[PDB]
Amino acid sequence: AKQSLDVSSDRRKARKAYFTAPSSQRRVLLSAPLSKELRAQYGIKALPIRRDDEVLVVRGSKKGQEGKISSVYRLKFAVQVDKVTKEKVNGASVPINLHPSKLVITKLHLDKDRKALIQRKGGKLE
Amino acid sequence: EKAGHQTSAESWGTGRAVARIPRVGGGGTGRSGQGAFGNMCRGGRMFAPTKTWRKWNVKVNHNEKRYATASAIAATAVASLVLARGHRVEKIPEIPLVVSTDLESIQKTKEAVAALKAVGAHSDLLKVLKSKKLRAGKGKYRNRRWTQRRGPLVVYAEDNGIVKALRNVPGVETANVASLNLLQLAPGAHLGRFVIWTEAAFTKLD
Amino acid sequence: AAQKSFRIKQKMAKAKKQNRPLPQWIRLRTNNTIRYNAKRRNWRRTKMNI
Amino acid sequence: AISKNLPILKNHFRKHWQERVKVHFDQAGKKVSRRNARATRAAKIAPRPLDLLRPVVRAPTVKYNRKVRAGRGFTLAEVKAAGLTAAYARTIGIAVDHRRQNRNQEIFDANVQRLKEYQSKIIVFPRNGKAPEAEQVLSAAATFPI
RNA sequence: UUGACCUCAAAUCAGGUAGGAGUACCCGCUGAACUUAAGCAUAUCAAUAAGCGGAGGAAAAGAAACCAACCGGGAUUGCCUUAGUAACGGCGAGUGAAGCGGCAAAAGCUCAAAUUUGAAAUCUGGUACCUUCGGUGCCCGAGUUGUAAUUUGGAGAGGGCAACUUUGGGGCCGUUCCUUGUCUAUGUUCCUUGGAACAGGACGUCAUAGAGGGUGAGAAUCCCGUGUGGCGAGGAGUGCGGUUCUUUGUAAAGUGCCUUCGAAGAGUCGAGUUGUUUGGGAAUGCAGCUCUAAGUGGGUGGUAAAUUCCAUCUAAAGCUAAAUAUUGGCGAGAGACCGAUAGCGAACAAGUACAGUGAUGGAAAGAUGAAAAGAACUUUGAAAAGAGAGUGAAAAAGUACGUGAAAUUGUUGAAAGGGAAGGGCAUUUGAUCAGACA
RNA sequence: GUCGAAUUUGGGUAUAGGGGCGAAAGACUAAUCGAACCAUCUAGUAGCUGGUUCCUGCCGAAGUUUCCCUCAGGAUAGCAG
RNA sequence: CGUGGAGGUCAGUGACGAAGCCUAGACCGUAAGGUCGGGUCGAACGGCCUCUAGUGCAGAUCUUGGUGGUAGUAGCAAAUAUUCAAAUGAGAACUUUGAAGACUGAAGUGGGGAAAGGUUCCACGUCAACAGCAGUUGGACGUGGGUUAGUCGAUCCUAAGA
RNA sequence: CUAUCUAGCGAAACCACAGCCAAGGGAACGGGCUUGGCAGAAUCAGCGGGGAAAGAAGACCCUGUUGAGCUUGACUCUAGU
RNA sequence: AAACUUUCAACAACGGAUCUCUUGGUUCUCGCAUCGAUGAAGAACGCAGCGAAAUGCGAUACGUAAUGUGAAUUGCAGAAUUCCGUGAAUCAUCGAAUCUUUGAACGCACAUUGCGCCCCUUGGUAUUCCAGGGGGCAUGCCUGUUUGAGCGUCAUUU
Ligand SMILES: [Mg+2]
Ligand SMILES: [Mg+2]
Ligand SMILES: [Mg+2]
Ligand SMILES: [Mg+2]
Ligand SMILES: [Mg+2]
Ligand SMILES: [Mg+2]
Ligand SMILES: [Mg+2]
Ligand SMILES: [Mg+2]
Ligand SMILES: [Mg+2]
Ligand SMILES: [Mg+2]
Ligand SMILES: [Mg+2]
Ligand SMILES: [Mg+2]
Ligand SMILES: [Mg+2]
Ligand SMILES: [Mg+2]
Ligand SMILES: [Mg+2]
Ligand SMILES: [Mg+2]
Ligand SMILES: [Mg+2]
Ligand SMILES: [Mg+2]
Ligand SMILES: [Mg+2]
Ligand SMILES: [Mg+2]
Ligand SMILES: [Mg+2]
Ligand SMILES: [Mg+2]
Ligand SMILES: [Mg+2]
Ligand SMILES: [Mg+2]
Ligand SMILES: [Mg+2]
Ligand SMILES: [Mg+2]
Ligand SMILES: [Mg+2]
Ligand SMILES: [Mg+2]
Ligand SMILES: [Mg+2]
Ligand SMILES: [Mg+2]
Ligand SMILES: [Mg+2]
Ligand SMILES: [Mg+2]
Ligand SMILES: [Mg+2]
Ligand SMILES: [Mg+2]
Ligand SMILES: [Mg+2]
Ligand SMILES: [Mg+2]
Ligand SMILES: [Mg+2]
Ligand SMILES: [Mg+2]
Ligand SMILES: [Mg+2]
Ligand SMILES: [Mg+2]
Ligand SMILES: [Mg+2]
Ligand SMILES: [Mg+2]
Ligand SMILES: [Mg+2]
Ligand SMILES: [Mg+2]
Ligand SMILES: [Mg+2]
Ligand SMILES: [Mg+2]
Ligand SMILES: [Mg+2]
Ligand SMILES: [Mg+2]
Ligand SMILES: [Mg+2]
Ligand SMILES: [Mg+2]
Ligand SMILES: [Mg+2]
Ligand SMILES: [Mg+2]
Ligand SMILES: [Mg+2]
Ligand SMILES: [Mg+2]
Ligand SMILES: [Mg+2]
Ligand SMILES: [Mg+2]
Ligand SMILES: [Mg+2]
Ligand SMILES: [Mg+2]
Ligand SMILES: [Mg+2]
Ligand SMILES: [Mg+2]
Ligand SMILES: [Mg+2]
Ligand SMILES: [Mg+2]
Ligand SMILES: [Mg+2]
Ligand SMILES: [Mg+2]
Ligand SMILES: [Mg+2]
Ligand SMILES: [Mg+2]
Ligand SMILES: [Mg+2]
Ligand SMILES: [Mg+2]
Ligand SMILES: [Mg+2]
Ligand SMILES: [Mg+2]
Ligand SMILES: [Mg+2]
Ligand SMILES: [Mg+2]
Ligand SMILES: [Mg+2]
Ligand SMILES: [Mg+2]
Ligand SMILES: [Mg+2]
Ligand SMILES: [Mg+2]
Ligand SMILES: [Mg+2]
Ligand SMILES: [Mg+2]
Ligand SMILES: [Mg+2]
Ligand SMILES: [Mg+2]
Ligand SMILES: [Mg+2]
Ligand SMILES: [Mg+2]
Ligand SMILES: [Mg+2]
Ligand SMILES: [Mg+2]
Ligand SMILES: [Mg+2]
Ligand SMILES: [Mg+2]
Ligand SMILES: [Mg+2]
Ligand SMILES: [Mg+2]
Ligand SMILES: [Mg+2]
Ligand SMILES: [Mg+2]
Ligand SMILES: [Mg+2]
Ligand SMILES: [Mg+2]
Ligand SMILES: [Mg+2]
Ligand SMILES: [Mg+2]
Ligand SMILES: [Mg+2]
Ligand SMILES: [Mg+2]
Ligand SMILES: [Mg+2]
Ligand SMILES: [Mg+2]
Ligand SMILES: [Mg+2]
Ligand SMILES: [Mg+2]
Ligand SMILES: [Mg+2]
Ligand SMILES: [Mg+2]
Ligand SMILES: [Mg+2]
Ligand SMILES: [Mg+2]
Ligand SMILES: [Mg+2]
Ligand SMILES: [Mg+2]
Ligand SMILES: [Mg+2]
Ligand SMILES: [Mg+2]
Ligand SMILES: [Mg+2]
Repeated sequence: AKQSLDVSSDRRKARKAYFTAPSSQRRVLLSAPLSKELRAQYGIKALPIRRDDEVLVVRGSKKGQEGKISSVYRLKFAVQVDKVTKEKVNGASVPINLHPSKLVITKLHLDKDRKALIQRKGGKLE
Repeated sequence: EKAGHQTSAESWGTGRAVARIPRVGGGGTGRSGQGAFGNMCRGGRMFAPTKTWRKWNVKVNHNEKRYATASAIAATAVASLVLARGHRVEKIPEIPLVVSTDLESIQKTKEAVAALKAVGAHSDLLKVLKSKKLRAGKGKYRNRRWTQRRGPLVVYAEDNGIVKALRNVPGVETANVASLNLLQLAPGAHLGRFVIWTEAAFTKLD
Repeated sequence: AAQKSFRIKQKMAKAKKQNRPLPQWIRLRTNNTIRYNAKRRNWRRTKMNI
Repeated sequence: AISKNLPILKNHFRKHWQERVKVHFDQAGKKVSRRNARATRAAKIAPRPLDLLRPVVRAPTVKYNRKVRAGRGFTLAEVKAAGLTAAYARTIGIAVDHRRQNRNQEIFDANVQRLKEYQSKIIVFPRNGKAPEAEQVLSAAATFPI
C-alpha cells in the first residue's frame, strides 16, 4: 500500500486529478505498451503514445487491426488510428476512438528527444 | 452549524390560511415564501444538528483491557474457536502453531509466503483473496471500497524483515509480542485468531 | 432618455451586444453543456435598472 | 423544576457555552508535533542535552515541605561555592536564579554537591574548531536525579 | 550696517512614512435587550451581540513593588488539578476565582539618575571612490537644553593591593532548510459468456509494489501510479561541519583582598468622593474631580481603626523566543459524515436568474450510449411530424433521452350499479391457483 | 364640491423613526403607521394550541391529600410499572 | 419486525442479469414482516454474530414537488361599426391593395417634446413560443442597417441648498 | 348589451367520505346511526330552502403571573434646569 | 342492451419517486505566514478567425517575454514550415513586461468620458492663440535643504 504522506488513496481526489489533468499530464497517462518485439528490442515496457507511431489494437472489437496514429486526442483521452474508422450510413467515414492502454506499439517514431526518452528509461535502442 | 439558518425568514403569523413556520421574505424568486429553519422544512435545519463534542472514544480500565486480550490470546489455542472463526486450520499440525525464529529474518515476500505455506497457512491465505468482494454500502465510495476475510496473524519477537516481507500479502497481519493488539486477536470481537508464533516470540510471552 | 449621459449610453451599448442567441457552433464542442442562452433579455420583459 | 430526592446540581451553562467548547481532537497530533519538536531541537542543539541543571529545593507550605523538589536556578551563593561565576555557569547548562536565597545549609550543600558532580560528569568543548564528537545524553534531570 | 540665536512659516524643495483591504485567532474602547428569576426593578443573560480604534504569524504576557507564612518558593504562557471550592448573591434565581502540587516550554535582560572634561569620544544627510543589506575620505548638518563609552540593584562605582586566565573580523565548499525536474517490478497465454473481458475456468509472474485512479463490466500483473531506491536543478542562510585569508591590540573581558561610596522614575504613590467592574466581602481592578507624599522610604501581607513588631518585594520608564489561540488565508492527509427535497444557498454560465428606490432578499436546475453510431434513403404532409427503413447489446435508450413508483389519465378486457361507495362472518356462482396421489 | 385663488402643478432642495411632517384625521412618512422599512441579537419566552412515525406479550391508573400570587400550572402523598 | 452505515464471518448472490419497479399468481409468520414465480430492468447486493444512529408517518391551517374533482364550467359583453371584391398564401372574419360605410372633430385617435424606457426605429427573412379567437400580421423571432452640429442641448453662471 | 346555443380559448373558490326524507335517541337542531316513508339510466335552463356553504386560529367576553399606545403625586429612575 | 360510474389487469399517457451513480458538500487532523501609495481589495468597459455566458486577460487584451516539456490544438476553418527542432501546445512553469476607465485614489470635479496649471517636444508664419506627443501638480507627518517672518532676542557697525 501507500507508505508516503504525500500520496493520496482518496478516490474523489484521484478522479478529479484525472479528468482535470492538463494536456501535459495526459501525454503520460496516454502511454501504450511496446509490442513483445519492440520491448526486447528497446529494453523498455511502455511509452507515452505520440502521433506518427504504429500500433496494433490488442483489445476490443477492432482487435487485430493495425495502422498509424492519425491524432492523439488528448482532450478526449482517446487516440485515433488512421485506417480504423466507422463507415457511416451516408457513407461518410468517421474516426473510431481508441485507448492507448488497449493498443500496442509496433513501430516507434524517433526524435533526438524520443531517443533520449528511451535512453533515460535505461534501454538499448537498436 | 450555520445550515438552514442562512435566511431572514419570519412567521407570517396566523390569519393567512397558511401554517406558522417562518417563511422567506421578498419576492421574484420563489425561494421567497417558503418554510424556513424548520426541521420538517425543505432546506431547514436538521433536528438536533450533529456536533463535534459528541463522545467519540471510550475509556476502558487498563486491567480489564488486559484481561480481555489475555482471554483473546488464550483462545488462539483451542482449535475449535479458531475453526469457528473462519480460519482453515484442519490441515495444520498443532496449535499453538510455533515456527522457527528464523522466520523473523525473511526479507522477501515470496520467501515468506513460501514459509507460511510450508507451515499450513496456505488454505487460510487462499480463503482471503478468494473472498474479496465489493463493499455493499455507500462506504464503497467513502474510501472503504473493497472487502475481504482476515488471514493469519504472524507474531515475532524482533523484526528482521518479516514485517516488511508479509506486508503485501492479502490478509496477513504481523505483530510484535510486546504489543499484541486486542483488535487483531479477536477481530470483530470473535475469539480464536489463527496465530503463527515464532519461537522467540512464543517464549517472550511468559 | 433621448438626452443621455455617456455612461448610460455605454451600458446601453453593452446590453445591445449581449442580446444575441447562443452562437450555434459552441453547441458542438466536446463536453459542451450550454444549450441556449439563459441570460437573454427583452426590453418589454425585464428592465435594466439603468 | 424541582422534584424527587436528588442532589442539587450546579451546572453553569447559562451563557453561550457552545461557542467556547474546546474538544482536543489534536491530542495525538500535538503529541507527535511535540516529539518532533524535541527531536528537531536535540539536533540543532549539538551534543547539548535539551534541558538545564536544576537545584534541589524544599517545596513550600505545610502540606508539601516534607518533599524536596527541583527548583529553578542555583542562587549566586551556591554557584560561587562551586567555583564558577554566574555568567559562565549559564553557558554551561546550569540554571542560575538571582531570586533564591539560602537560609538552610543542608540544602545549600546539596546544591553545591550537585554542582560538583555535574561539573565532573560533563565535558566542555574548546572554543576553537575541533568539536570532538561526543554523542548527546538527552537529559540532565535523568542523569542527575533529585 | 552686518552676523548669529530662539521660536514660527513656505516650497511641485531632497528622501521617506500613514490611509484602504481583510479581520478565524489577538490588543483595546463602547455596549444592549430577548432571556432566567415561574410576576419584577437589584441580579441574570453578559463584563455577551451589534458599534469604534489597533497588530501579528501568532497577539498579549514576561524577569516580581510576585507568591507566600513553609525546612519557604522564584519571569511569563498553557494543560491536569485546585473547585462548582473560598467568596459574591431580592444570601433568591444564580454566580465564582487564587496560592500550593504534576506536566508542556523554558531565557534572559536595558534604560533614567554619574565630570570623557587631558580633549562629543556619538549621529542623519550630501559627495567621491570601493570588495554596496555595507566600508572609507571629505563637507554641510545634528548635538553640551547632552549625542557615545561606563553602570541597572542580582548590583555596581571611585580608590589601593595581587596574580593568573580569556578573544576579533572576513571569504569559499559542504550539510542544514526552501523551491523544484527525471527515472526506477511482474501475463494482456488458452477456453467459456459478452457489443465490450476488467467476468468465470486453466496455466503463470512480480510483491520493501495486492493504496488509489484510468481503460467499452469486480484489473496487483493493459496504462498512470504504489513501494524501494537513484540521478539532478534553482535558492535562501549564518544554525554548524569543514576549510582558507587577514590578527583585531600598545585593545577588550573574568576573578581574590583592603577602603570609600552606592546616584535608583511625582499631579506620581497615596487619600477622599463618584461611577463602573470583580469571587474580592468597612470596598478586586479601572476612570473622573478634589487632596497630594517620602527616603532606615515605599508597596503588599483578602475585616475597618490606633499602637508595637515581623515577613516579603522595590512601583510610578523599557525589550524578549518557546510551550498557547485560530468557523480567515496558502498548501496537504483524512472520516462508522450527506448522497441531488440530502450535503454549504450554490455537484450546473450560483451569490447567478429574478425581486426591491434602497439597506438587502435570492431560487430552481446533475445521469442517452462503450461509442453520436444523434436515424442515410423511401413514402404521406404546407409544416411539425407520421409510416417504413437504418444504427445500436438494447430505441422496452431517440438530445422529451438510465431505471421510470404514486396520485391522476386514454384505450382494451372483465364485472356490478332502483338516493353514495367502501367493510365483518358465511356460502352459491364465475375466474384463477398451490399441494398431495401414485 | 370648487374653478383667479389659503388656486393647480413639474423640476430642484430641506426635514428620518420615540424621529420627521401635520389648516389636527393618530393623519401622512414608497399598497407598510397608536411608532416605517432592512439585517442581526433570534431556533427570543410561551403554565397555552397543534403534531409526535413498527408489531406482539404481560401488568395497569388518576381526576383525591397537603403547600404554592395556587384556580388551564407545579411541588407532595396516593394509585401504576 | 424493518431501515442507513461499521467490525467479523458464509472463500455468500450477480452481466448466463445485482438493485429497483410491476403482478385481485404462490408459500411462511398472530403480527411487524419474510420468501418464491412471472414481467420490466441494467451493476451491483444479501444471510448470520456483533457495532452504530440524522432509524420506521396519515394527520401537525406540516415542508417541497407533482395531481385531481370542480370543468370544456365562470367566462373571453366598457370605449357607437362594420361591408364587398381582388392580390398573397398549404391555410384569410383578422395580412396587403382597391371600393364602400363610419370615427376621432383640432381641449384630436392630429403634429412634436420633458421624465422614463433603451433599439422598441428601419429593412429583409419569418410563426415554435407570445399578442387570454386567429395570424401569412406585430412593439414577437432570426439576420442586418441607422443617431453627423463653432451656432440645438449639455458644457459656463449663480438659486434653495450641498 | 348579457345570459342562452355554436367555434376557438379557458381559469378560481372550495373538497373527511359524501349528498332524498319523517320521527327517535344523541355533544340537548343528522347526509350517515335506530324505525318508518321510499327508490329506475344519463341530463339542460333556472333558483336561492338546506349544505349549522365559503371567505380570517372570534374583532365582543373570560383566562394568561402575554403585550403595546396613552395618562397620572403608582413604583423606580432620568436628559435638562 | 348501451352510454355513464366504479373496481382489477395489460398496453399507452402524465409525473419524476425509487435503485444505482458523484470532479460537490460537511467535519477532523497536519504543515505554512505572503495584500496595499512599487496603487490593494472591489467596480466599470473592453479584448478571440468564427462568443452570449463562465473562466482568462488589458489597446502588447482567452494574451506578450522567459523557463521546462517535446508534437499538438480540435466544434469548424486555419497556418502550413512547427516535428533528429532555440520547437507544437486552450500544455506545464513563471523570475520579465504590458496592464484601458476606476477604486484608500492623489490637479479640481464627477447624475459631466466636465474643467485647470506647469515642464519638454512637434505642427500651424508663434514666450503669449490653437492642435498632436511625452512628463508632471492631493493630504498629514518625519529628517534634512532652501527662501523667509517676528523690537522673542544677542551681538556688530560708524
Ligand atoms: Mg514514464
Ligand atoms: Mg388554503
Ligand atoms: Mg439543508
Ligand atoms: Mg442499498
Ligand atoms: Mg412596463
Ligand atoms: Mg436586473
Ligand atoms: Mg436589481
Ligand atoms: Mg462550564
Ligand atoms: Mg479546534
Ligand atoms: Mg524541556
Ligand atoms: Mg568551528
Ligand atoms: Mg518633493
Ligand atoms: Mg485599518
Ligand atoms: Mg437566548
Ligand atoms: Mg421572567
Ligand atoms: Mg414564565
Ligand atoms: Mg414579563
Ligand atoms: Mg457582567
Ligand atoms: Mg455585570
Ligand atoms: Mg462585536
Ligand atoms: Mg473595527
Ligand atoms: Mg501581514
Ligand atoms: Mg508558536
Ligand atoms: Mg529586576
Ligand atoms: Mg511563577
Ligand atoms: Mg445556589
Ligand atoms: Mg459575572
Ligand atoms: Mg471499472
Ligand atoms: Mg484498476
Ligand atoms: Mg516516489
Ligand atoms: Mg524603579
Ligand atoms: Mg462600561
Ligand atoms: Mg469600587
Ligand atoms: Mg494597619
Ligand atoms: Mg522569599
Ligand atoms: Mg529602553
Ligand atoms: Mg512587551
Ligand atoms: Mg480548518
Ligand atoms: Mg440542494
Ligand atoms: Mg438523511
Ligand atoms: Mg437550495
Ligand atoms: Mg445514467
Ligand atoms: Mg433523469
Ligand atoms: Mg419514424
Ligand atoms: Mg422501426
Ligand atoms: Mg435494456
Ligand atoms: Mg435504457
Ligand atoms: Mg434525434
Ligand atoms: Mg426513460
Ligand atoms: Mg373483501
Ligand atoms: Mg401443478
Ligand atoms: Mg399440483
Ligand atoms: Mg420607531
Ligand atoms: Mg425605541
Ligand atoms: Mg432620536
Ligand atoms: Mg407594502
Ligand atoms: Mg403608505
Ligand atoms: Mg423549538
Ligand atoms: Mg420564533
Ligand atoms: Mg395556567
Ligand atoms: Mg388485567
Ligand atoms: Mg406567596
Ligand atoms: Mg386544554
Ligand atoms: Mg433488528
Ligand atoms: Mg436495498
Ligand atoms: Mg394492485
Ligand atoms: Mg412456494
Ligand atoms: Mg432484477
Ligand atoms: Mg451502466
Ligand atoms: Mg445488533
Ligand atoms: Mg429523523
Ligand atoms: Mg404522507
Ligand atoms: Mg392527511
Ligand atoms: Mg397519528
Ligand atoms: Mg400533504
Ligand atoms: Mg374547448
Ligand atoms: Mg361558457
Ligand atoms: Mg363580465
Ligand atoms: Mg363589443
Ligand atoms: Mg375584424
Ligand atoms: Mg363626427
Ligand atoms: Mg370641443
Ligand atoms: Mg404558430
Ligand atoms: Mg407580446
Ligand atoms: Mg392568442
Ligand atoms: Mg397560434
Ligand atoms: Mg431585431
Ligand atoms: Mg447655443
Ligand atoms: Mg465645453
Ligand atoms: Mg345551433
Ligand atoms: Mg363554447
Ligand atoms: Mg320512531
Ligand atoms: Mg331528518
Ligand atoms: Mg352534515
Ligand atoms: Mg343556500
Ligand atoms: Mg359552497
Ligand atoms: Mg382562537
Ligand atoms: Mg407594559
Ligand atoms: Mg400601539
Ligand atoms: Mg398618586
Ligand atoms: Mg408633580
Ligand atoms: Mg457510471
Ligand atoms: Mg471530503
Ligand atoms: Mg474560451
Ligand atoms: Mg498556459
Ligand atoms: Mg477627488
Ligand atoms: Mg477625466
Ligand atoms: Mg497629459
Ligand atoms: Mg522642516
